[PDB]
Amino acid sequence: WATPGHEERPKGYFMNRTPPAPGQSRKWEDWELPCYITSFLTIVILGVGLNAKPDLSIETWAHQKALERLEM
Amino acid sequence: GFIMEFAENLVLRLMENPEERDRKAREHIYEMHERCKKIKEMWALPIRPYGFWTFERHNAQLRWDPQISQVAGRRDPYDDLLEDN
Ligand SMILES: CCCCCCCCCCCCCCCCCCCC(=O)O[C@H](COC(=O)CCCCCCCCCCCCCC)COP(=O)(O)OCCN
Repeated sequence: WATPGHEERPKGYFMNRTPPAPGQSRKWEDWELPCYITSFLTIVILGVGLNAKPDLSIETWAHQKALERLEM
Repeated sequence: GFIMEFAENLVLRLMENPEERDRKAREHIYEMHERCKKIKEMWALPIRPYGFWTFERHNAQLRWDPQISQVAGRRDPYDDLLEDN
């Protein structure tokens, strides 16, 4: 509450990887880029591909043909 | 422009003609069934053809012996007797 507290940093290390010394990068893993780029491409192609694809199917075609036919 | 206005017609170009697909499907079925009937007919052929010996390659002696029946060792006994005159 009023007191600020203790434990300056949360306990434990994320992914058990020890933090590198200041001023140095994380030294990305040899597969890190090839698999992260794969994930990025998959996410984007699913996001823009499954939605920009035409909504052609048998549900919508049957919907249109049922609306047009029920009137008679 | 923006992303979707281009991804839309990109996907539309990527997709194919369904009329061509249906025509090719019905065609392929037609010629595949015709060829199936042809192979079924072909498997019905017996190993030994009806003619067999009638074939010219399977005689090899009706046109070889006549030109040999004049050599010594194959003549009818009544050939050398009256050949002198
Ligand atoms: C720890 C960080 C994790 C970050 C993950 C993202 C952060 C959000 C976390 C929440 C979890 C989200 C999981 C996706 C839930 C999607 C629910 C809505 C999906 C949906 O029905 O809409 C569809 C959208 O397609 C799409 O575009 C969906 C794209 C989803 C991509 C997910 C890639 C997973 C790949 C796994 C492969 C496994 C293969 C197994 C066979 C198309 O809807 P529509 O039919 O109306 O069409 C529209 C025509 N206008």
